[PDB]
Formats: sequence, structure tokens, C-alpha cells
Amino acid sequence: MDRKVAREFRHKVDFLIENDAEKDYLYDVLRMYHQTMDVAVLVGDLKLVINEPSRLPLFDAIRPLIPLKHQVEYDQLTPR
Repeated sequence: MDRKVAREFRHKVDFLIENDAEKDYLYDVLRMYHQTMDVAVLVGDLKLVINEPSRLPLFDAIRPLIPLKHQVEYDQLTPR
């Protein structure tokens, strides 16, 4: 069974980001977030790069990939 969001994720990131280097930055954060398992560091870096309010919507696709319980905490950490 696929995830579905995966497809939309690629399209979203590409549309919002549109950059090659930027895309690698996000992919790197996730790749490390898996082994590191640190939501604190993830949100931090994601902010420095996705700080642009225009990129905020990107967080939507980020949740799906992120663990369930992690999603809840993701919102608890990410302010507004």
C-alpha cells in the first residue's frame, strides 16, 4: 500500500521550493531526522530554510512523512 501523499509531496516541494540546492537541504534534514530522531533540530533547520511564509504550506506535506505521534508534537513545537 502506497502513501499517496508521497506524490503530492514531490509536486508541492518542487512548486514551493523550485530550487535544486534548497530541495537537497530539506531532504538532508529528513534523512538525518530519521537516524537522529530529533524533532527539535528538525524544526529548527526547517525554519531557517522554510522561514519564508510562502514555504510554510510545505509543512503540510512534511507531516505525512513524519510519524503519527510526531505530527502532534510537530505542531506543539512549531509556533504561529
